[PDB]
Amino acid sequence: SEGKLEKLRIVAYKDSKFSDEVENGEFITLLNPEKYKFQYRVEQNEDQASGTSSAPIRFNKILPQTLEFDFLFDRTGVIAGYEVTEDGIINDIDHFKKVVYDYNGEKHKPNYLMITWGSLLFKGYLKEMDIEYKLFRPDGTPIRAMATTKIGEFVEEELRTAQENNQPDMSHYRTVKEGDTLPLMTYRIYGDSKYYLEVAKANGLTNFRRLKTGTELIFPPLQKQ
Amino acid sequence: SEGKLEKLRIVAYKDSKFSDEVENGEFITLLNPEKYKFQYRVEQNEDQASGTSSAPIRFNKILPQTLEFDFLFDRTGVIAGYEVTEDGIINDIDHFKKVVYDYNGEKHKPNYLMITWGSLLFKGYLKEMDIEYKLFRPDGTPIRAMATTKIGEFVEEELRTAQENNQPDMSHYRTVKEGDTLPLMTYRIYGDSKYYLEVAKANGLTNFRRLKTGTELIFPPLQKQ
Amino acid sequence: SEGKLEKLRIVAYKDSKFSDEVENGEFITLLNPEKYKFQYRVEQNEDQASGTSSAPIRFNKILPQTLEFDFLFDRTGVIAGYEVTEDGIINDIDHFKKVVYDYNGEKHKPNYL
Amino acid sequence: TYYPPSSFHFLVEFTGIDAKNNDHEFQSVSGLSVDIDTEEFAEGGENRFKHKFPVKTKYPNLVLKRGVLVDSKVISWCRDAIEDFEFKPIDLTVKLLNEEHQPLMTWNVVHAYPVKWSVEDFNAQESKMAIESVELSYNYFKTIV
Repeated sequence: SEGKLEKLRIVAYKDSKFSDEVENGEFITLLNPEKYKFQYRVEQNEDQASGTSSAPIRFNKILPQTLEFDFLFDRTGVIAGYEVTEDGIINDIDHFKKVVYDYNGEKHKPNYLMITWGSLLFKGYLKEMDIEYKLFRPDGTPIRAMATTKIGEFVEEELRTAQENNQPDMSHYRTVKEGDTLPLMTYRIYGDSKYYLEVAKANGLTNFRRLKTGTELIFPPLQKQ
Repeated sequence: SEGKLEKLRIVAYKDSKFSDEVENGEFITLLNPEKYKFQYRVEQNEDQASGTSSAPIRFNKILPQTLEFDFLFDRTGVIAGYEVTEDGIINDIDHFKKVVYDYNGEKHKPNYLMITWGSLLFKGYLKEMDIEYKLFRPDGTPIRAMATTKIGEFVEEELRTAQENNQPDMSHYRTVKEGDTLPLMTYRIYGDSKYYLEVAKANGLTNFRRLKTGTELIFPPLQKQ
Repeated sequence: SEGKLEKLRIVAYKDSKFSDEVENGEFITLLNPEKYKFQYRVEQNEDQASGTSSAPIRFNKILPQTLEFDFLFDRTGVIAGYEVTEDGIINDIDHFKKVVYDYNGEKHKPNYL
Repeated sequence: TYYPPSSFHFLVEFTGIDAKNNDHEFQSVSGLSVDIDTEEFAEGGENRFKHKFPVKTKYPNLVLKRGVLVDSKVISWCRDAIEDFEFKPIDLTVKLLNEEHQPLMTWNVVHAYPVKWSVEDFNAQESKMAIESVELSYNYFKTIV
């Protein structure tokens, strides 16, 4: 199934864990986009005092991501594999809007979206859309249209703290290798060499100036109040 | 009547339910636009705290829609089906402005508009217009002009709540299928599994840990004060 | 080793003295950028009183610097020295983002570069 | 080959259009070729050449010429597309023939439809045959040999 041309899909969801599908809420395109594009932004704090030659740069935030792509709808009859329909592209656009745009009275909002094509997998919200109608039948039925789309990114807050595995607050263990000293190991774990007598008391060490090269030590966290 | 070339029409209305027509308030074009364009916008709240890698994205609002198109007026005499008029395009533009622009003293406002061509049906208000005059007869009578237009979208407030069928506030019923449990069904209806003893008391169930597979249950809403 | 075409490298670090390397935190490109660009800004205080023909210019600050460049990733099979991979450029971009973009829970920030 | 073949003996056949012997005979056939679009890139430090990369395979339209035929089936098919926007793509075979009138080599032209039709100018002072020309768009071709 390497030889199969895969087509892009969009599915709508009801919950923020993406496990409860909206009924009849799946869109499949008939022509793939040419390309797609991502955007990444990191913000820093850059205040400095007058008279100085450089600023201390502090991390502030990571801003949300962005995806963009374009679509083409056409039912003229020159593309192999598809049929000409009596009403053209009317039902294709109406089903596409029901999935990505329309307000849902069960959840009091528009839908959660999952976008999958090949290696790509993206979860989020629609922000912007433009649709332009190009060709028509003599009675005013449209047969060609072009759409531009912008998607934002969604992370649930319980999953953000699990991805930022934030760790002087937790407990730690190491094994002593030959070449280790107690004040150098304390500096790499706490940021300061001065806690070496508290690490030695918590492990029952008397001759801490010579460590034996199979010992497993604990490193307790610092007290908070 | 498939073979008939349909022409775009605009009708003016007096009320917000679109049932009372303005007398002599219908415009029919002589040449169709080439294309038309829609615009869709959804707004979110994106505040986040410093030190974090992603924001909780909250839905805020759906903004009003927009339609745009262009027109051409010409009475030179090379288009089959029409006649040359003594005064050119003077009465065509004056009737077009009376429908879409002019203030109505009966309602203290401009008119409500319905725009229909083929599959298209749009209700709203005029926002913007530009008219440029191109050719003239030697005595200063114009015979060609071009117009650009922008239309906003109107929804009456009684119809907005009927389209947003907003539903822990209303009543619900289900039928028991094989494989259902009472705490899993309570979670999908209320968002929490802890209300299962109130659902069982409202239905008269004693052996709720085994449900029989033809029973119809009620799910009352939560009390408000 | 004059004749060797050197390739651009980016390494991630844990501390502000740049001595403690992130493990598996080194990226090496397969095609070099065409060019790169620097930017330098110095700010002055330029208040003057009315009626005068020139201002006393006072030094205020030197603003931080900026570097910019562009990259190309390609695994089609026409560039000598490299092989076609089963998954294309998927692992090249995922390793590049882990070095320069991703949040590190050990330091509560992205990496020093 | 040891002695390569000449180019003046060939046959054009259509699939999806009623056959007539007078629609298989042509004066000339052209357009059986292909090319690849590429892009360029300059790598810093490499001063001997620029890199080139392929992007897309490209084919030209197929062009057929013959003397004017008034009852052609191919032309009726062309008119439906030209006048009413009714499009129904066809397949086509181009055959280069040997002395036993069997194919040396053939070209399989896939999913073709009409984009052009014309007849050359009339001239009261010249002795000439009226010539008709038809041009078709297609997706790709394959060869059999």
